[PDB]
Amino acid sequence: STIEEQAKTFLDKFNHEAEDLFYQSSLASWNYNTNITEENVQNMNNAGDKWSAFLKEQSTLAQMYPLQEIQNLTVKLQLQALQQNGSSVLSEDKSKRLNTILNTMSTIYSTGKVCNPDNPQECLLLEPGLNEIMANSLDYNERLWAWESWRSEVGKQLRPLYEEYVVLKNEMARANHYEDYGDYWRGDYEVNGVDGYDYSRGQLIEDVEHTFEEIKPLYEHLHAYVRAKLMNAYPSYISPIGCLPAHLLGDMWGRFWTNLYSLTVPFGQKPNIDVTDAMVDQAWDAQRIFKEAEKFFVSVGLPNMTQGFWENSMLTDPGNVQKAVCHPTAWDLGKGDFRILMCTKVTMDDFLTAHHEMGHIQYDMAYAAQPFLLRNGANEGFHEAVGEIMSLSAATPKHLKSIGLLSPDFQEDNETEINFLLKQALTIVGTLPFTYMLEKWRWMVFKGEIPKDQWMKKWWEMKREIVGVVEPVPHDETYCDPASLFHVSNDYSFIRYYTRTLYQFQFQEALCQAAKHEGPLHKCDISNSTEAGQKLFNMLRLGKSEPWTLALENVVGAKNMNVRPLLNYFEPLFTWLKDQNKNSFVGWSTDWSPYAD
Amino acid sequence: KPSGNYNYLYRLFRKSKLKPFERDISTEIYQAGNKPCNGVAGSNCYSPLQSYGFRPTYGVGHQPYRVVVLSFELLHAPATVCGPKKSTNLVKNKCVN
Ligand SMILES: *[C@@H]1O[C@H](CO)[C@@H](O[C@@H]2O[C@H](CO)[C@@H](O)[C@H](O)[C@H]2NC(C)=O)[C@H](O)[C@H]1NC(C)=O
Ligand SMILES: *[C@@H]1O[C@H](CO)[C@@H](O[C@@H]2O[C@H](CO)[C@@H](O)[C@H](O)[C@H]2NC(C)=O)[C@H](O)[C@H]1NC(C)=O
Ligand SMILES: *[C@@H]1O[C@H](CO)[C@@H](O[C@@H]2O[C@H](CO)[C@@H](O)[C@H](O)[C@H]2NC(C)=O)[C@H](O)[C@H]1NC(C)=O
Ligand SMILES: *[C@@H]1O[C@H](CO)[C@@H](O[C@@H]2O[C@H](CO)[C@@H](O)[C@H](O)[C@H]2NC(C)=O)[C@H](O)[C@H]1NC(C)=O
Ligand SMILES: *[C@@H]1O[C@H](CO)[C@@H](O[C@@H]2O[C@H](CO)[C@@H](O)[C@H](O)[C@H]2NC(C)=O)[C@H](O)[C@H]1NC(C)=O
Ligand SMILES: *[C@@H]1O[C@H](CO)[C@@H](O)[C@H](O)[C@H]1NC(C)=O
Repeated sequence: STIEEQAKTFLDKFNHEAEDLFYQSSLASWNYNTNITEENVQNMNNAGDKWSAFLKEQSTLAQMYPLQEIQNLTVKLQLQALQQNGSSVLSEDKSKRLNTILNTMSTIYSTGKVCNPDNPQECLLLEPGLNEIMANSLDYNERLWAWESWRSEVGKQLRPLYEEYVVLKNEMARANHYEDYGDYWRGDYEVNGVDGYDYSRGQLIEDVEHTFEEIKPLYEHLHAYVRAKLMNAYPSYISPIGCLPAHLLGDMWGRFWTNLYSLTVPFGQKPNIDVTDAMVDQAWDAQRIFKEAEKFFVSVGLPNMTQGFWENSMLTDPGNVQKAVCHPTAWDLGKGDFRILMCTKVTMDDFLTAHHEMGHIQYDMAYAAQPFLLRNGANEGFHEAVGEIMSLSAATPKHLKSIGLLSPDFQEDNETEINFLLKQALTIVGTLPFTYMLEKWRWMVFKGEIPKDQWMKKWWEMKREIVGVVEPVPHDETYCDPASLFHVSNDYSFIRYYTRTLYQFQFQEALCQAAKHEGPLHKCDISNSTEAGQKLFNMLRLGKSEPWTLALENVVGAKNMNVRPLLNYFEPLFTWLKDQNKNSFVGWSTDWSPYAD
Repeated sequence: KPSGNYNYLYRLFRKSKLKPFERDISTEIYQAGNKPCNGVAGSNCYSPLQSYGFRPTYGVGHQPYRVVVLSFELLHAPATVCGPKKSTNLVKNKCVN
């Protein structure tokens, strides 16, 4: 007859009913996702709304147990993850307005159009063609027109909606004792009551700003190299001591630089490893790839596939009429059912994406013993890191020369080493400054440090200060550039892409020390080494049961995220770069501009 | 069956643990708190009977298994149920045993 012994009694029934209803809803969602028809849409929406209403009723019922007297930590975690009102704490009118403006923002982002100044009946959407002109073209004026029009004709519609979404989210977060909407987002890395692993929401900003301070000595050199190379594709447009114009980076916003590799390849006379002709000329089918991936995963000591995975998963594209949107995902329908959905071909990128997906599948198979509310990653960034280190280790020449895709000798030279490391750097270390800057800007906006009459000015100031790119055309306070991004207009968090990049290399260097590696870090494999599988499974089976700063210690040996593994991974490229800029000027000045003339 | 088989129940709420070899068929509302509920579902008063959601697309570990438990016992009876042996053929014109 206590206020704790009722919590477990309620939690058992909730777990049972929730598992049942969630399996129903997820099965309906899969039935739609793999077979796009008309009745399947309503068959999925029905179960979806039923599960949502059930969760809402359980949430408004679980507010009878005060979190102040609960003593056990697992039941406390479950109740706290179930108790949060979230939205709907506002009045009804405000909630309707917020939902309407969110839907309007998503619709405006999805279906925007911009057409030529000399032929107004040939406009293209973003996805099929705009980020293709921005990715494949080599003409200055065309890229400039695209980058300017996509922000002038679609961005100008999002400002009077963002200026209200900010206020609505601020109120929704202040009604839950969070002081702003940014603290609500950082509330995922929050840890209380462990006596040795505490982590307050406010320390995340300090950790990010103190770990980003060690990457600049590498990003500056990479930037100087990219600039000294770009000054040969568009001469008389880049000055040797200025920033890079924000439209010559490779895509619409400059999030990834990977589309620049055709211009800045160090040794353009050595083709990097691409085992796609061997796979095709050795008659490899869509099932052999998954068999090889399962063999690799069972080599390290993780369990086999559940045998319910081979009969129901959709590995091949259904031909005649079964039109199905196949973006590769791994499903966790529950009750011991794991499925994979991807229209695979026989190439190398899908051969790596198979390992990436089986990473998520193994993760979801590991912690399937915890209660329902604790079936997730340790935080919002562990899942993709676990899924990524596998594909990172599954593309090394030592591994590919033992499966059979490569010749058994395949003489190696340091030139292909540099090629691969540089192609990796233009995607890994090329997005961290942009991510950190965008997150800092959104935090400073939500908190209230930037009055609404100084948004674009501070945004471009921070872009000139941190990332190192400058706008090609002045932008006044009528535009809205941040809202023209997908993650900003649909209300998605962005800080996870900065912690995943560090967790990935921390895990990699931690496991590569268990397999007793000898050479540099980027030539290691964790296959055929059983201790690595044990060290990884010691963290895989936890879920959200323990604070993430504990599951991070079980594999690495530290308490917080670090940045030394990344520089240890990129050391060779770092040296070769430091020996390449004897005549250039490493760094940038924030005064030059492509219109100040 | 597809779409669920809700005809196999299992009781998960009992005030006291079961003594060896006892069977209970009660369906009274298990009362967890301190307030009488007089036999209606709601808060802190739950119904103790729940049903498996058996479906064919399950993984080994949630599919329905059938169990048959045998028990053996000898209280005092001299000649009872016993297994069959081999009817030793009967020979003739030959003494032995
Ligand atoms: C994909 O969905 C469609 C629409 O529901 C299915 O088409 C019908 O499905 C019902 C359901 O059993 C069958 O009774 C009909 O015979 C189906 N019609 C046709 C023309 O096939 C379709 O079967 C689904 N795809 C698969 C592989 O089952
Ligand atoms: C309350 O906390 C205790 C320990 O803090 C939990 O006890 C664990 O229970 C699991 C499964 O019931 C066992 O596998 C562990 O061995 C137990 N730990 C210890 C140290 O004995 C208990 O589970 C918690 N309550 C609930 C409802 O989960
Ligand atoms: C969650 O929302 C409710 C309102 O929907 C908050 O207010 C409590 O609501 C209950 C239910 O009617 C009342 O009995 C309490 O008096 C209300 N005030 C309290 C508990 O201070 C509730 O506080 C919210 N909880 C959280 C954790 O945000
Ligand atoms: C992992 O270990 C296995 C077994 O030791 C290796 O498989 C053998 O590798 C040798 C080396 O050439 C071959 O001669 C054998 O034919 C292989 N056996 C089989 C059954 O294929 C495997 O190559 C190792 N993998 C790595 C990446 O080291
Ligand atoms: C790749 O390795 C070779 C040697 O294995 C390097 O070639 C030497 O580079 C030094 C640097 O000045 C010269 O002094 C030597 O004379 C070079 N050796 C020969 C045989 O010419 C080469 O520089 C390395 N390249 C990279 C990109 O790391
Ligand atoms: C996994 O499956 C393969 C073949 O299906 C079998 O040879 C192997 O022993 C299995 N391993 C485990 C751990 O189940």
